[PDB]
Amino acid sequence: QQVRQSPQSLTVWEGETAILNCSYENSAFDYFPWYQQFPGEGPALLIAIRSVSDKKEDGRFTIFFNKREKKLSLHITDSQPGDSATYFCAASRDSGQKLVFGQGTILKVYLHIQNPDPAVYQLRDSKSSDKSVCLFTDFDSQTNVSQSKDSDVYITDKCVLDMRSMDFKSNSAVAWSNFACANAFNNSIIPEDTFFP
Amino acid sequence: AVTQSPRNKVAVTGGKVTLSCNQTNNHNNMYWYRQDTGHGLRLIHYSYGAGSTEKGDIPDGYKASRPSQENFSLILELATPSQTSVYFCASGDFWGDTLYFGAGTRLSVLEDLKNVFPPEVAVFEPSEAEISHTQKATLVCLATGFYPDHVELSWWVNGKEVHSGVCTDPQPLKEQPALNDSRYALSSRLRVSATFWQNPRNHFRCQVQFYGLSENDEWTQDRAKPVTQIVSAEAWGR
Repeated sequence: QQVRQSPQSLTVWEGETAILNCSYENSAFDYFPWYQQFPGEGPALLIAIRSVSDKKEDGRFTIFFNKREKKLSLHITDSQPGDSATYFCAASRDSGQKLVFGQGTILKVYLHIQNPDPAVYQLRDSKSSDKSVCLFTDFDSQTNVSQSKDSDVYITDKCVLDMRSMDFKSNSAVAWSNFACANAFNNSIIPEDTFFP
Repeated sequence: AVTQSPRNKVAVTGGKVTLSCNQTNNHNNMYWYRQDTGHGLRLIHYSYGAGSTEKGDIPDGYKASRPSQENFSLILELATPSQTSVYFCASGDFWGDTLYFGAGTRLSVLEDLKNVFPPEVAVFEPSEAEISHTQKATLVCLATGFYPDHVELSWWVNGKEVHSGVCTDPQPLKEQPALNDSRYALSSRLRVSATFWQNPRNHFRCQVQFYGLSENDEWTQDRAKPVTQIVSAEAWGR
């Protein structure tokens, strides 16, 4: 296809410089915009360079352009959690009017957990106490919660929440079935100091 | 501004589907893109002004119309499951450096329509151990057995919608990952202080906004109609 991007997904720790790559084939593109898309929204123009220039800086966001190698690059300095979005490299022959997009790069910026306290709690249903769920929480962002090694058992991906009344962020993942919570997250790695009440 | 309509739509195969997009920006150029995984954004049709349209990179299956400067319509006269996607409209000026997109349109072109289901919602109460260890209370909402994945989940504490202390999954998971005919599941987490949960006056409800059939769609099934609806589950402090 016309505009290629890499990688398909990129994960970075907060404060780190994230680098997104893009390459095109047509030599008649006179303008290269980068569009940012947050979940649930439409894409919005982030930063853009035209073929006559070799670079452009705009507060943490920088485009490097190599007209010879047909290569483009987006540099995001001290990446922040709010920078987690999908990034599209785009090309235009009409100064930004008729865009061909890349496949897009998905960027995830990991939070540093102040005081990790990994524990697996279990929660009963408010309506029918015969149902329950397992909750992995207060773990550091470094760990990976891989999916189930079977059906009948489901495991959500991790997510971070922010109690703004305090000053506190925490990761969390949920499992359910029909089992026990002790063997719920076996397929993933858990810190040996994980609390099992 | 750029508004699209509808924002969500369920269609049977062979049905006619029109997606309209109206623009305030007084721009001459208007566009209709679609977004799919591993393809990014792809141009379907565009327009340089009223009364004129042009074919994009993937025009096959679609027809467009620019009857007004403000309006640009994408027409699916014979809907096919291949046209299941998220459609974005956009407007731009002459040789403009930016394109102004709409919020998007979630379109599901089904065949049978008998696979459409609203979600069942359950809220699960904070564990005593968590409240006794970390001094905080995590409520977990769980929406299951719904199709298509056109939903919006939110938390409501004491009649007011909250965002702080909330995290939902980035995307629903498949209950039976084998079938693409499968229905989905979605979870969310609300986290508050142990004192707050201990308050019997406070009540918390997880609300999912399911987007399904319109009422003037033909329903031949026994079960209740899978229309667009709010499904809730609530828990009271103990």
